[PDB]
Amino acid sequence: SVTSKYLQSTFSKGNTSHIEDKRFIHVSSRSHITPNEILSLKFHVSGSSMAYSRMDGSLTVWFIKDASFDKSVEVYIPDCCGSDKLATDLSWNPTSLNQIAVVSNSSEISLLLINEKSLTASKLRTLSLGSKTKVNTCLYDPLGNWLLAATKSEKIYLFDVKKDHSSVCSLNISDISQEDNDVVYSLAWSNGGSHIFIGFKSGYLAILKAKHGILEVCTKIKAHTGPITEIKMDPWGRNFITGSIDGNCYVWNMKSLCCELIINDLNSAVTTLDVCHLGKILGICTEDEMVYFYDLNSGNLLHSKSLANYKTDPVLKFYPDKSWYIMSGKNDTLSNHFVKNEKNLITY
Amino acid sequence: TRIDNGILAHKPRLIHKYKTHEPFESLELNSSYVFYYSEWNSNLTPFASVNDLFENSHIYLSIIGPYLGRIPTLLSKISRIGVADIQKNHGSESLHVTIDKWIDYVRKFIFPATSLLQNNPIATSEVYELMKFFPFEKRYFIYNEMMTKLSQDILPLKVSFNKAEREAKSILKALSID
Amino acid sequence: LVENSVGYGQLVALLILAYYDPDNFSKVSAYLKEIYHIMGKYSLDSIRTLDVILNVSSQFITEGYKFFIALLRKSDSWPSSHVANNSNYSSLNEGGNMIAANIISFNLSQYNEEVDKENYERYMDMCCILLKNGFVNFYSIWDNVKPEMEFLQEYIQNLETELEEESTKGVENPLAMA
Amino acid sequence: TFEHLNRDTLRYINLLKRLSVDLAKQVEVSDPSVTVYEMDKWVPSEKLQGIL
Amino acid sequence: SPLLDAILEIEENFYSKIKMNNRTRYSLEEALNTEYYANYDVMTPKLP
Amino acid sequence: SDEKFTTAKIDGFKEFQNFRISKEKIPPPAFDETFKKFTFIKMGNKLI
Repeated sequence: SVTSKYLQSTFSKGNTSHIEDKRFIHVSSRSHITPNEILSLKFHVSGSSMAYSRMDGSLTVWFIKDASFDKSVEVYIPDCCGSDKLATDLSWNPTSLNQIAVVSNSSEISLLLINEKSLTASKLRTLSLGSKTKVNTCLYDPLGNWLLAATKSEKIYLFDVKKDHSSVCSLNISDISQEDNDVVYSLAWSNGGSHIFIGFKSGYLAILKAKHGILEVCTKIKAHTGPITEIKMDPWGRNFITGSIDGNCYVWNMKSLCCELIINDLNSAVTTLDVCHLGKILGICTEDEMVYFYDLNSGNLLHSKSLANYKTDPVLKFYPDKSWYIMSGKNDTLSNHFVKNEKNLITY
Repeated sequence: TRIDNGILAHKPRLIHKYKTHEPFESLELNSSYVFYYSEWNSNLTPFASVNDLFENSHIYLSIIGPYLGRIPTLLSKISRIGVADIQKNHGSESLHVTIDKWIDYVRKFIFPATSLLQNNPIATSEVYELMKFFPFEKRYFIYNEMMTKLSQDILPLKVSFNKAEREAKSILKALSID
Repeated sequence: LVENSVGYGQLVALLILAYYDPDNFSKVSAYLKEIYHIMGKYSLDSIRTLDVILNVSSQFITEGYKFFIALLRKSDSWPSSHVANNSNYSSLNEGGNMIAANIISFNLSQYNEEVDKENYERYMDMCCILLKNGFVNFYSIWDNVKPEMEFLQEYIQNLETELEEESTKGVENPLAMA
Repeated sequence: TFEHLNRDTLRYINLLKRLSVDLAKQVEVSDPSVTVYEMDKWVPSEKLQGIL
Repeated sequence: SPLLDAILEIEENFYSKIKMNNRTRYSLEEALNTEYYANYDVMTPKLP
Repeated sequence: SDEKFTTAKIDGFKEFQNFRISKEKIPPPAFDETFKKFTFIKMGNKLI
């Protein structure tokens, strides 16, 4: 019951700060409009940086140095990756401390090294592929050993990041799916780059081996009856969580690959999910503008809330180095959460 | 991973091991609990061949009865064993023998169990992924027998069927365009 | 216990020592000789002293079970010429040490006060350990614990009827009723 | 003499596991593969062990 | 009365010595690692 | 336990007068190791 009180305190009068971004001051001036979006938001591994990209085209990055974003510098940058094209996915390159990979639904993958002394985001390199190929998702092996780039259909590329991003291998999606017109919806890496977990739209789930740089199909299981939205992994490495649009959220055992626990209070589709860095609490953002916080070990609801028709598409992410979580606010504005006197659950 | 003096540094996570009286292992947020009597599995020998699985099913599963459904994972494990055993000899001439034998097995031990589940689709998906290999005549035989003779004349199955039926009617009275 | 206080005092204190000794495993024989010397000096009984050993042993059973079982294995309160089997259908009721069976079947039926409700778990676990190394045969314990077979069958018939009725008839869950 | 010998024996046995005092347990592991550490299998360096 | 008083004072000194040893060791082993966060509850003796 | 043993002795140790030592000869159980048969009706029911 300690975790329930902790979450309640994290939802209190204080212990909360508004992330002061461009959209925040925009709403402050125009309220005291059509909300663009938040395409994606992804931390650095060491828990001391953050990056995200709205629909306008501008990607913000913060260098966390304070709790309530007091002394946190902010490198705002205009619509990068072209003037017409906007960013859709980014990976933070766990190898170094500054590099970033960004994709813009085009045939060009941009590698930019963000600098903190100035506000200059200088394009370091651009990678290109076949002219028709339209990739939109990039990923980094959590050890910084492989890079993955995926299309909505009929292309999957793996580069070796060590040897100057030499194109290592590729694969046609129709060889992985073997169904009628499947479109990969979400990808994820295993803890320590050894396997790639892919969730198609027709419902299937595939596990590809990427040991020595040669992709191969290990297995395919008919997990869900609708498109798979998100795929997350437990940090301890014992189970991986699958959330779908048919209203189900399962947790699969890693050693044996069989369903072990099911979330049953759900009655709506899932838009995203996330699990804390301690592998203890599981946050589900359903489609009825509502968030839930479940317990991983037992599987019973321990906290609920209600978005109340503010920023229809929400986002949730748990810090990789503290028990804090960034959650969307009212009008596409981010809202930090903390307790200001508890860095981790154990200290509580 | 942590950034010290402006350089990355990796470390492993540290956990400790406690011994308790609860049988199922767990990991409560910093430390792992285990059953103390660590040689409880000394008197038992695992299976070596599917034939032994039959021979010992006839003892343990005939006791657990229709309550096998209380543990879904066993359904999945046995069904995947069946699928792999049928796939192993797709070429050979004796495939119909193994098909008949697994038909009898699924009729007598697994299907009554899967009739007991509670809002757990994936387990039934697995059992049907095994069932897909039979002639459809046999699937209709099993389904109809389960409907007519085993819903009645068996208590926990009857309870589960009546609960499901009442719940289905309750939902059916409340279907709307809204 | 209150009849020869000094006596039991020594014994039970000694017992604690054995569980707090790092080399306790290689000094079994010295402990048995000490306990016999004491039981001789102040004329303790055999029954009550077996009970005193069982209690403060069950208190440490978790992580003491190795030394505990070695101790009982070398003491002359161990049935050596008619050891029970407990792993063979034809011998679930032959052999054992019937005095230990009496004391155990007794201590397992005291769940009325408030203090024993928190130690029943450890005591049952110690008996379950003893009940597979052949110290006592199973049926000698089964036939003599509290709930008689007739009261069990009555509770079973009640549960059967209540379940069958609540299944077939069913019950209306009040949502806004009354 | 026998009484002294009995009392000294209890102190010595008590003074082993029950009242023992042990090392700090600072931990650093060379193999990158080890991603989780038991924290009880930590031992002191072989050079220090000989001195102890 | 005074007999029990003295004996309990002595037992208090005993357990105080034990707890002081364990607490100092745990504080050091905790401040010497990244994310140890030792468990102060359990105190059962263990061989060094 | 001492209180329970005292109150048990009070009644004259009658609680140990009844013990019910079993004297049967236990035979090895028999397990049905056969599967049921299938009727002539290939499909489910006569009509189909």
